[PDB]
Amino acid sequence: TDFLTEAHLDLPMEFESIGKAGSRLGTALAMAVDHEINMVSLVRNLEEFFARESCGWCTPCRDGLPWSVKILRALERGEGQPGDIETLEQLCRFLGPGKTFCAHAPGAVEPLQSAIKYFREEFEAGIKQPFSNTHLINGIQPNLLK
Amino acid sequence: DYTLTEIVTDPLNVFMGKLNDMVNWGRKNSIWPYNFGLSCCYVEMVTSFTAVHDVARFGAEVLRASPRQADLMVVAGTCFTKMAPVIQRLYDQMLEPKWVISMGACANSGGMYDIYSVVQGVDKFIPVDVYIPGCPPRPEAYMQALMLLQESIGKERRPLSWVVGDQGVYRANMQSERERKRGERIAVTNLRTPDEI
Ligand SMILES: CCCCCCCCCCC1=C(C)C(=O)C(OC)=C(OC)C1=O
Ligand code: SF4
Ligand code: SF4
Repeated sequence: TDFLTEAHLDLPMEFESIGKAGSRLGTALAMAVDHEINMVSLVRNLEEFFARESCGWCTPCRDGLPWSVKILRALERGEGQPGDIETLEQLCRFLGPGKTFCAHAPGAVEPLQSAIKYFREEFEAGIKQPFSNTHLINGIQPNLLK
Repeated sequence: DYTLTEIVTDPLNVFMGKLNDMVNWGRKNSIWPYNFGLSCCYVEMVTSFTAVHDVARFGAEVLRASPRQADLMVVAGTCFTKMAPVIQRLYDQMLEPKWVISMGACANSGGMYDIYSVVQGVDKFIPVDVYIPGCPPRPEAYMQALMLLQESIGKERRPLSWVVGDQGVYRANMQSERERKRGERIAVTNLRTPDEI
């Protein structure tokens, strides 16, 4: 289920009330996160669970939850690179209902998109390195894309 | 190891050998190419004829418009089907001794033009003495072919007179340049990287 802030604490625990807030009522067993917990680490643990509990049937969950896991691991260690949060948002919008075979992957990406929506400064603080996908090959001039 | 026109040995008194060596020296040091323009390879040939390369230094700048006065036919260009009888007639109009250099992939084999209107190499209908790969060969490749032809001319046996002696032409079977340069070509390890100038 999606994370909610303290402003949403004055909301009735009904399906339709939490639905319009941008979350799900779910099992109605709420879990509270204090200020001491880094949200990047918490969502990394959540995504590690959701990526190791994939059944491997369908491509977006099976091959996109580990990509988000590795991105969140890089953000945890400060090794994030530009385009990582954009990749997380693309994963969130491309693992929704209908895109994947079952509902495990939308429920996987709901806390990720909620944490990006409400706590983007914690995710932006993990990007410290410039983007580097290629290493220089001697004798070959690279295509310096702008 | 020669070729008589059959694989025979070297036919070469000692005064006749000196006379043959003098004749071969005069023939290889004075080679008159025929002015024949087929395609782009002719442009690189005449580039070799100009001041920045100076093919005149080898005595091979007298470019004749008449096949009678020319000794060397450089087929430098594509051998088109309409141009092939012209090439054969111009080769037939030449006089002994005559030598042929195929310049470029078109004259060697047809090159990239394996097409309905191209004869696949000039060795299909005239005998070639020296082949040059390239499309086009650079001018110094034409110079190197001229030195290859000179080395081939210097070790061939031809009759001194048409009334005395054997009238057959004995052309030497040279070692291939590939086998000769295989020692120095395989030993190459590192070349300059292409990103520099
Ligand atoms: C019967 C008339 C004979 C005229 C003189 C012919 C022999 C000299 C050719 C000179 C020459 C010309 C014109 C020439 O155009 C040329 O460039 C391809 C040369 O090579 C560098 C030449 O050597
Ligand atoms: S979304 Fe569901 S069906 Fe697809 S691989 Fe994940 S657990 Fe399996
Ligand atoms: S070998 Fe290449 S450069 Fe020479 S005549 Fe043919 S197309 Fe032109």
